Amino acid sequence: GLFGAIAGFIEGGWQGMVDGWYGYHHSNEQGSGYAADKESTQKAIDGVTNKVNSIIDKMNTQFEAVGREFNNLERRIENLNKKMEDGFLDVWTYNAELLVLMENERTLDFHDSNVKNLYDKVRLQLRDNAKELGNGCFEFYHKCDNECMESVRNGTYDYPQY
Amino acid sequence: GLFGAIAGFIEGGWQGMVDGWYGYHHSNEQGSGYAADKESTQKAIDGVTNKVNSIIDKMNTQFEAVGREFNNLERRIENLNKKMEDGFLDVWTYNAELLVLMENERTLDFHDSNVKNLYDKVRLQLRDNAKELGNGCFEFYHKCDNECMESVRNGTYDYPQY
Amino acid sequence: GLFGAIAGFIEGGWQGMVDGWYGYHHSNEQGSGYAADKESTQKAIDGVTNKVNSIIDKMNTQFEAVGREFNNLERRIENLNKKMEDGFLDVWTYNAELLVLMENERTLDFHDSNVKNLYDKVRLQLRDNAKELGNGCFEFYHKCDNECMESVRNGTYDYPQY
Amino acid sequence: DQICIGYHANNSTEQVDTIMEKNVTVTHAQDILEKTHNGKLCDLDGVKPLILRDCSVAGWLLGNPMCDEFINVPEWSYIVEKANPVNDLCYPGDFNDYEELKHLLSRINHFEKIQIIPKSSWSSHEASLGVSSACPYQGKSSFFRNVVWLIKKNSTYPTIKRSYNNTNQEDLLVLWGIHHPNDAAEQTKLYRNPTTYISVGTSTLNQRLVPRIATRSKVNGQNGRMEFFWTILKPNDAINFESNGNFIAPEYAYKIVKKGDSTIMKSELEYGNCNTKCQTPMGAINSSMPFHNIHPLTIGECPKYVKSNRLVLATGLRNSP
Amino acid sequence: DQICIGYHANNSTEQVDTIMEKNVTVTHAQDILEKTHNGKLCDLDGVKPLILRDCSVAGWLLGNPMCDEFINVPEWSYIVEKANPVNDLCYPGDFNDYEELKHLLSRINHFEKIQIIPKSSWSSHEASLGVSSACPYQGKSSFFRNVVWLIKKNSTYPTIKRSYNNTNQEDLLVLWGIHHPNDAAEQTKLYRNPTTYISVGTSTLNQRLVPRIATRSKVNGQNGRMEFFWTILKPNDAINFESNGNFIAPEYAYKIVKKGDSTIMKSELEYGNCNTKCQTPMGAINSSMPFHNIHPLTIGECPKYVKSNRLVLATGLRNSP
Amino acid sequence: DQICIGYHANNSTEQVDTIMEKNVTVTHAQDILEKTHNGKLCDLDGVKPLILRDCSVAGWLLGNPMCDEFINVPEWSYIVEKANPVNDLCYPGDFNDYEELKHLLSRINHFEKIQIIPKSSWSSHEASLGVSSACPYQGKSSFFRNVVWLIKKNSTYPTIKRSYNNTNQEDLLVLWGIHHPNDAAEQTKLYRNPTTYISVGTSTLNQRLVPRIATRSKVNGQNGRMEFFWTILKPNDAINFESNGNFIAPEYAYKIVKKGDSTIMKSELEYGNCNTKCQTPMGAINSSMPFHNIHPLTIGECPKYVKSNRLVLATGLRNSP
Ligand SMILES: *[C@@H]1O[C@H](CO)[C@@H](O[C@@H]2O[C@H](CO)[C@@H](O[C@H]3O[C@H](CO[C@H]4O[C@H](CO)[C@@H](O)[C@H](O)[C@@H]4O)[C@@H](O)[C@H](O[C@@H]4O[C@H](CO)[C@@H](O)[C@H](O)[C@@H]4O)[C@@H]3O)[C@H](O)[C@H]2NC(C)=O)[C@H](O)[C@H]1NC(C)=O
Ligand SMILES: *[C@@H]1O[C@H](CO)[C@@H](O[C@@H]2O[C@H](CO)[C@@H](O[C@H]3O[C@H](CO[C@H]4O[C@H](CO)[C@@H](O)[C@H](O)[C@@H]4O)[C@@H](O)[C@H](O[C@@H]4O[C@H](CO)[C@@H](O)[C@H](O)[C@@H]4O)[C@@H]3O)[C@H](O)[C@H]2NC(C)=O)[C@H](O)[C@H]1NC(C)=O
Ligand SMILES: *[C@@H]1O[C@H](CO)[C@@H](O[C@@H]2O[C@H](CO)[C@@H](O[C@H]3O[C@H](CO[C@H]4O[C@H](CO)[C@@H](O)[C@H](O)[C@@H]4O)[C@@H](O)[C@H](O[C@@H]4O[C@H](CO)[C@@H](O)[C@H](O)[C@@H]4O)[C@@H]3O)[C@H](O)[C@H]2NC(C)=O)[C@H](O)[C@H]1NC(C)=O
Ligand SMILES: *[C@H]1O[C@H](CO)[C@@H](O[C@@H]2O[C@H](CO)[C@@H](O[C@@H]3O[C@H](CO)[C@@H](O)[C@H](O)[C@@H]3O)[C@H](O)[C@H]2NC(C)=O)[C@H](O)[C@H]1NC(C)=O
Ligand SMILES: *[C@H]1O[C@H](CO)[C@@H](O[C@@H]2O[C@H](CO)[C@@H](O[C@@H]3O[C@H](CO)[C@@H](O)[C@H](O)[C@@H]3O)[C@H](O)[C@H]2NC(C)=O)[C@H](O)[C@H]1NC(C)=O
Ligand SMILES: *[C@H]1O[C@H](CO)[C@@H](O[C@@H]2O[C@H](CO)[C@@H](O[C@@H]3O[C@H](CO)[C@@H](O)[C@H](O)[C@@H]3O)[C@H](O)[C@H]2NC(C)=O)[C@H](O)[C@H]1NC(C)=O
Ligand SMILES: CC(=O)N[C@H]1[C@H]([C@H](O)[C@H](O)CO)O[C@@](OC[C@H]2O[C@@H](O)[C@H](O)[C@@H](O)[C@H]2O)(C(=O)O)C[C@@H]1O
Ligand SMILES: CC(=O)N[C@H]1[C@H]([C@H](O)[C@H](O)CO)O[C@@](OC[C@H]2O[C@@H](O)[C@H](O)[C@@H](O)[C@H]2O)(C(=O)O)C[C@@H]1O
Ligand SMILES: CC(=O)N[C@H]1[C@H]([C@H](O)[C@H](O)CO)O[C@@](OC[C@H]2O[C@@H](O)[C@H](O)[C@@H](O)[C@H]2O)(C(=O)O)C[C@@H]1O
Ligand SMILES: *[C@@H]1O[C@H](CO)[C@@H](O[C@@H]2O[C@H](CO)[C@@H](O)[C@H](O)[C@H]2NC(C)=O)[C@H](O)[C@H]1NC(C)=O
Ligand SMILES: *[C@@H]1O[C@H](CO)[C@@H](O[C@@H]2O[C@H](CO)[C@@H](O)[C@H](O)[C@H]2NC(C)=O)[C@H](O)[C@H]1NC(C)=O
Ligand SMILES: *[C@@H]1O[C@H](CO)[C@@H](O[C@@H]2O[C@H](CO)[C@@H](O)[C@H](O)[C@H]2NC(C)=O)[C@H](O)[C@H]1NC(C)=O
Ligand SMILES: *[C@@H]1O[C@H](CO)[C@@H](O)[C@H](O)[C@H]1NC(C)=O
Ligand SMILES: *[C@@H]1O[C@H](CO)[C@@H](O)[C@H](O)[C@H]1NC(C)=O
Ligand SMILES: *[C@@H]1O[C@H](CO)[C@@H](O)[C@H](O)[C@H]1NC(C)=O
Ligand SMILES: *[C@@H]1O[C@H](CO)[C@@H](O)[C@H](O)[C@H]1NC(C)=O
Ligand SMILES: *[C@@H]1O[C@H](CO)[C@@H](O)[C@H](O)[C@H]1NC(C)=O
Ligand SMILES: *[C@@H]1O[C@H](CO)[C@@H](O)[C@H](O)[C@H]1NC(C)=O
Repeated sequence: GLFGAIAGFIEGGWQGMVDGWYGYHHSNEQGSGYAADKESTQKAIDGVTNKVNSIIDKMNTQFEAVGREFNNLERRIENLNKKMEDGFLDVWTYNAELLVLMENERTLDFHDSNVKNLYDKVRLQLRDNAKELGNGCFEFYHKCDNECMESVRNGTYDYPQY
Repeated sequence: GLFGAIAGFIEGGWQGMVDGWYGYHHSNEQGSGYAADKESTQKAIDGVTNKVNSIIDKMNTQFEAVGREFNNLERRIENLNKKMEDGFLDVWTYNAELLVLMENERTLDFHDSNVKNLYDKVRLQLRDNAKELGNGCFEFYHKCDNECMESVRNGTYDYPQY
Repeated sequence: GLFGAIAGFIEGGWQGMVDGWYGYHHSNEQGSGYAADKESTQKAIDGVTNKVNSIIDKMNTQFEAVGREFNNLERRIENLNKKMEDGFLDVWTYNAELLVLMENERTLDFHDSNVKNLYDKVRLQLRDNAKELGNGCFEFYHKCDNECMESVRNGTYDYPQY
Repeated sequence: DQICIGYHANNSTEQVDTIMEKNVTVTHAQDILEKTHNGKLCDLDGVKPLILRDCSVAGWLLGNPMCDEFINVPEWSYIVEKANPVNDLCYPGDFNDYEELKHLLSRINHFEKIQIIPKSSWSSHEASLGVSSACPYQGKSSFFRNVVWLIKKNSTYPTIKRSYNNTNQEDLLVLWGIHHPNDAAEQTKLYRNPTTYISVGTSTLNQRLVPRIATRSKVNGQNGRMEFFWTILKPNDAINFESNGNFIAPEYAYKIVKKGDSTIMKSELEYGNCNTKCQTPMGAINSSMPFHNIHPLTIGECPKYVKSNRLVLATGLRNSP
Repeated sequence: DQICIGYHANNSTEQVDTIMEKNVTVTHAQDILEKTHNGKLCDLDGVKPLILRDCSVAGWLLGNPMCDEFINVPEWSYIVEKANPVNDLCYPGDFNDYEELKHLLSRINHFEKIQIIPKSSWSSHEASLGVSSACPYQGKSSFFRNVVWLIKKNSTYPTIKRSYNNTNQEDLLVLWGIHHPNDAAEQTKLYRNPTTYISVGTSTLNQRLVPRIATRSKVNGQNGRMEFFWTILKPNDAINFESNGNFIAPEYAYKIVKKGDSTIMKSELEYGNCNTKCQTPMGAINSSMPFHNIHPLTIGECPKYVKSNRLVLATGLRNSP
Repeated sequence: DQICIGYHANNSTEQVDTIMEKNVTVTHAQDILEKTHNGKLCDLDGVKPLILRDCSVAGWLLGNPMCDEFINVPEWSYIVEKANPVNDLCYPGDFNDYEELKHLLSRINHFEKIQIIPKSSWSSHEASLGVSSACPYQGKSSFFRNVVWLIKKNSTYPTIKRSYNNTNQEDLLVLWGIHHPNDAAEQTKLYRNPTTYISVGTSTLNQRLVPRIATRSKVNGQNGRMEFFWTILKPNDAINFESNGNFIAPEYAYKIVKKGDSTIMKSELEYGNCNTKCQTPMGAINSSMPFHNIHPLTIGECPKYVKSNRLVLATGLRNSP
């Protein structure tokens, strides 16, 4: 993807993270586990939901065909009518299919961007108190217990304390 | 935004920066203040201006309705005419509204990208001579007077000198 | 570009790199030269190729004009016919021109993104064993011979060894 | 000790297309195209359609004896007619401005049939022998029930001068016709007078029909032809007939009581005993999708028709293998 | 000591929509949709329109006595006609191929009326008693000023054989008509001859009109009907009339001097004493916007019509609270 | 020692446009718009078009003596007609429902002409003197080769009662006509009878034509007019003629043997001795581009027409100076 995170420097997603689209995994002496980042997840749900509704809404005013009959000596205008009806169906079919292709691309990139930003938000907190491993993970120089871990997810990781 | 800078790791914009879209704020013993980055600002003005003109230009060749009248026994072709006229208006209305929605998204992301790149341009100069604070700012290890500050905006910050 | 690499922190491309869209240049005591990154290059060729075919395919079902003649007292429906035909040509002309403009922008940004990601992939390997110079290059703290260089392109650069 | 950043994966096999890549597996997706229907013709929000079955609009309106099912039809939501109904014009001929009339019906939901010129009120002409073997009813020669085929009485056809006045509030659909006989002998045999006409006048109408003699092919056993005409008689306006032969006179006309949204649907399907908010010629639609691909000609509150086989939006993210 | 990177904010409350977010506040924006008009009918680049007021195109062209304002109208930019003008055909009837003629006017900016058959030149027929109470002028019975209603002179209507030649360089719009009387008595009372016709010939035209007798409703107090016809007479071509009754003869015809861009606009508005480069049926437009949403039927150098309520492009960036 | 990341550049000067920037130089690009044609009319996949040259569809079908090249034309792919062919109706007049017939030809690839009423079989009428100076052939007065202009024989024109039966399997295009003479003297001079008609009947058709006398302008030296009519005679159906003057009788009619995709192309170009899979009125197209901008009216397997001057997709990346 454009932002390099999803199936990039983060090789794959987590079956184990059930309660959000993006989040954290921690490992220390007390144990390990997953925690969803509520804020970025909810921003994603709002964006995708607005997108879908926006797509539905824009296509609500669109061509509707009507029955018209013509006799054996009105073939020209019958043909005109047919070509008009078909022409608009082809235009709207094109519009729908293209919008879906284009916005699917944007949606996948959006998720990649949200992951990348979450990774940077954490990177900018830890700074030099952790080794950036290259795979989505940061290895701490100090012992980081569960409340230490919570503070990293908080946005509160007291850098000067370590 | 997709690039993480605007209303991301840079919490908010600056009422105090009047002469550009993006720039620098400095703080040292001599004082503090704002300076617009001319180059990135001008690249932004050119891009947005070309976009607007591009949008206006593409919509210049578009359907124009004309008056046609029909008698009481020409209702079918009157209806055909009505549906044709309306059909094209709906197509062009859709095109206009979608273009605006899509390009507004791209324009906002464009600005975010320009900010992010400006932040990286500076980060790549300072390297290890400054603490990356996490909020758009770099705190220097040495005293950085006004001419030192100017050199960072220059693209000239002599890293080996410090 | 949006991703800051192409004509950004990497000032310009390489006439000397003939066998790929993106890659590496190395310099050590044994000599210097270019090497294309096969994987990112091939991902780019696949994406652009799918795009072109996608564009061609979507425009394959599109309005076709047909000859219809009308006598001197059928001017209204002759005009209706003319305006219908022209209306669809203008719609399809708009669709084609806009798709090309929009996807050209996306294609240029795609390349920029692939370069940026390749630069990050390498940055995340070297970590603190090399000075990030700010221009696309990394200057090593140790002697890096050709097999050392190969390992950086590999994805295998044994960081702990240095 | 480490903390990692990551994203969701699941067992989903749902796929979406993009410009650069087809068949990308995603964690979540949303289909937006309705592909199914029930295959039936249904009531539209409770209101049953007019299903003409084997009758055409002409057979129904003129009163083809085979179309007695539709002698007094209630309010309809839409109309359903086969592609080639067998019971059209039993006696061969033409229906003038037929397509313009059918278009007029797409704006009509209810007719109320009324009597404007009683059959018995033809005192100087025979009005009960206007029948043909082409329009049989119960094995006997009959005729279009809404118009009277008048012929000579005691060897004379005196000039007809009738007038009807639209006193009722609703626009009136009046139907009449003219008989084109096979030869000069048939003309005198039925109508005495060799040269005849039918003149029709309203506020707007100024018509004069003359019969057209010609040797013609047999159609349903008949050489003669019937050409039918119509008009919309405004309120407070009078229709004025004058003729001395070949006149097919109106008996019953239709009041237009309800105007509104309707359509004539072409379909071979019969009634489904069913209800729906959206109907197509091949079946009804019940979904919340913004799009469908069943058929372009619909009636009711419907999704938008597209010619796609597949429209699926990504909501989630690229799923891992 | 620190240096910070940042971006502009301001007091702007302007909002733009995107696919994923509505009502995003931005530092700068650009409205591209014109929503205002002046509510007036105006000159189009100095050139005043033809405002028919209470007259229709038919009333104007035939010369309805109530439409003397338009007896000689200058060059126009566009034409404005009400939805239901009162002064149409004072004497009831029809105008043949009326809509095709109106369409022809959308390509015409100027007519110059000229005399082709003088009223006095009818020496064998009475040409000064062709009047009716349906077409009053100053309390007296008058008639369409551009055509002559000819009747019998000293109890005889001899066959008319007139011809006009288009010597002038410009295509000529010729108008004539035929009178449909109420009954056989009226026919002989006005024209002597019981069976009549009007034959018209040009290079292309080969017409033969016959009057159609019929009892009809009264319209503006008249039982009779007038059916009007027209043609475009090429340069160097001659129109040939022949008739023995019921002929409504041309007196004045119109030269087509200026062809070009024009239109017939439907509007109840009167003249605004105003100038503009873009006009709609509900008012004129003066802006540099690429779009507007006033009305689809415009004339002049106009923005493009869309059915939106709002089109606003972001130029600046997301503004901070 | 260092390793650098970078990208490709080359000597390319190819340029692409984007929304924010025009004329961006790229390393690689792909033109998708075909701008060239050969300027010739060509065979369409081996099958040569019908090039009417100076003849119109009417001149060809009626058999204008100047159009003998097309007396028996093979199967065609498309038809090419000039804008104003000189050899149309040599004897002046009209061709009824002409445009509806031309539309019918866009669905036809082959006619086979056959004889339905032999010229010699007119025993009670003169059939070999139906000629005019307006339709010359080799300096002599001739006439439309497919229809017979019948006139009186030994001072009498007895009533014609002919019938033809469509026994062959293919729909038949039957053409006939009626002569409108200049005056009453010419009528009796050619046809004896003063009041005449032509009645035509089929399964559907019920026609009665009457000649229309009128003083008319001379066109190609003629005062008289010919009005031509047509019909499609179904299989197993019979066409029935009856007339006592002014009848232009069919001699040859056309069988419709091949139906399919065709078109009437307007072009001044002549045959190019050439082959192509895609043809336009100004030349043929041979390319793999998805688009072209030559002309909207094409036939064959063609790219899609757009009004652009330039469509170029970026494939490579922004090239360095
Ligand atoms: C123009 O000419 C055509 C061709 O001549 C006319 O069509 C033909 O019309 C004649 C009558 O004029 C019909 O004659 C009869 O043929 C049918 C044939 O029946 C079967 O056998 C043939 C085998 O050759 C097959 O092709 C048919 O499809 C069919 O299965 C006879 O059945 C019919 O006689 C009937 O006998 C029944 C009892 O035996 C009776 O109940 C019936 O009432 C009926 O008398 C009759 O003798 C031709 O069928 C017909 N078509 C041809 C020859 O292809 C056409 O009518 C004419 N035009 C106009 C306007 O008239
Ligand atoms: C088909 O039949 C219909 C129905 O019969 C015909 O319409 C009717 O035509 C008659 C004349 O034939 C008219 O008669 C008169 O009625 C008006 C009514 O005036 C007011 O009062 C009624 C209250 O019932 C109200 O509904 C009206 O709207 C109106 O306000 C009389 O005024 C009129 O008499 C006038 O007297 C004036 C002085 O008192 C004079 O100056 C006038 O010149 C005029 O003589 C007249 O007696 C009906 O009004 C009319 N409509 C009905 C009954 O609904 C219709 O004409 C016919 N068709 C054809 C083609 O003729
Ligand atoms: C309505 O009236 C108009 C106008 O009067 C009619 O058009 C005119 O018709 C007359 C005949 O009725 C024609 O007369 C002759 O004029 C040509 C002129 O030739 C040249 O010279 C003039 C210079 O003024 C130039 O403008 C022309 O373009 C042209 O170059 C004569 O040549 C012609 O005489 C010929 O002589 C030849 C030998 O000398 C012969 O071989 C020919 O057979 C022929 O006899 C003839 O005398 C007018 O030309 C014509 N147009 C005008 C005056 O503008 C129109 O016909 C009428 N309507 C109808 C339906 O008839
Ligand atoms: C995010 O997480 C950090 C670290 O987990 C939070 O700090 C901790 O907050 C808890 C609950 O407020 C504190 O508990 C308190 O302990 C004191 C004395 O030990 C007691 O007096 C109180 O009654 C309460 O139990 C805890 O001390 C504190 N620990 C640390 C290391 O900071 C922080 O509050 C969270 N911040 C946000 C923005 O969510
Ligand atoms: C961007 O800013 C840096 C730092 O402010 C610039 O370097 C400074 O440039 C000024 C003006 O050229 C120099 O002033 C000169 O001083 C010398 C002696 O002190 C004098 O001989 C000259 O007449 C002149 O006044 C200043 O020395 C110099 N200082 C440093 C620390 O470099 C630089 O030129 C700017 N670069 C760009 C690309 O804009
Ligand atoms: C990418 O490149 C690295 C470094 O160039 C590769 O490691 C090297 O791989 C080669 C070939 O497999 C090794 O050669 C072997 O040498 C041993 C003894 O010297 C010999 O027994 C074998 O027959 C063979 O010649 C080489 O030792 C090894 N060197 C280092 C420093 O690792 C690596 O294999 C490559 N990895 C990928 C994923 O492409
Ligand atoms: C009102 C009347 O005269 N009805 C006749 C009818 C008409 O005279 C005729 O249709 C006018 O064109 O003709 C009927 O006989 C014709 C009929 O004769 C049968 O023997 C035969 O079976 C048929 O082919 C047909 O020729 C009719 O039935 O229509 C009698 C009717 O009473
Ligand atoms: C040229 C001429 O004959 N004008 C007559 C005119 C015609 O005869 C008639 O319109 C042909 O159809 O008739 C006029 O009288 C009819 C008129 O009589 C009034 O008394 C009454 O007010 C009206 O209802 C109407 O019947 C006419 O005015 O049109 C007289 C005119 O001179
Ligand atoms: C079948 C027949 O009668 N052919 C005549 C023909 C017709 O009588 C006439 O066209 C019917 O309208 O007329 C022809 O003469 C007319 C012709 O006379 C020439 O002298 C002159 O050159 C022409 O202007 C024209 O008036 C004819 O040629 O058409 C004779 C033909 O035999
Ligand atoms: C994407 O996947 C779809 C699966 O639905 C593929 O469509 C099928 O392709 C196979 C070829 O193996 C055909 O036999 C089927 O008829 C196709 N089914 C349908 C419903 O289209 C499609 O080919 C794949 N596309 C790409 C580019 O890989
Ligand atoms: C975006 O803001 C606009 C303000 O212009 C909102 O539109 C108004 O919404 C209110 C609801 O509180 C209505 O009462 C008004 O009638 C609306 N005005 C107009 C001009 O539309 C809109 O609702 C907002 N949209 C979203 C999604 O928040
Ligand atoms: C982009 O480049 C094209 C070159 O093809 C320019 O088009 C030409 O512009 C010159 C102006 O110097 C004109 O004289 C030519 O007539 C143009 N040629 C064509 C084929 O259009 C174009 O102007 C450039 N556009 C921009 C925005 O710089
Ligand atoms: C997939 O996982 C979901 C859990 O969200 C579960 O409901 C479902 O049963 C699983 N299906 C399969 C086929 O594994
Ligand atoms: C429509 O379909 C839904 C499925 O979502 C079903 O539950 C319901 O019974 C249907 N409603 C009607 C009125 O047929
Ligand atoms: C907003 O600030 C601008 C400065 O660009 C000023 O011109 C304007 O008066 C201010 N308006 C309000 C309402 O504060
Ligand atoms: C058009 O509007 C502008 C406002 O931008 C105004 O200044 C000008 O007076 C108007 N011009 C005309 C010709 O009405
Ligand atoms: C440009 O370089 C290519 C190498 O790919 C070569 O084939 C071509 O000849 C060169 N053309 C010019 C004009 O330098
Ligand atoms: C079509 O054009 C190609 C060029 O790509 C050329 O090689 C070929 O000869 C042409 N084919 C035909 C059938 O004219």
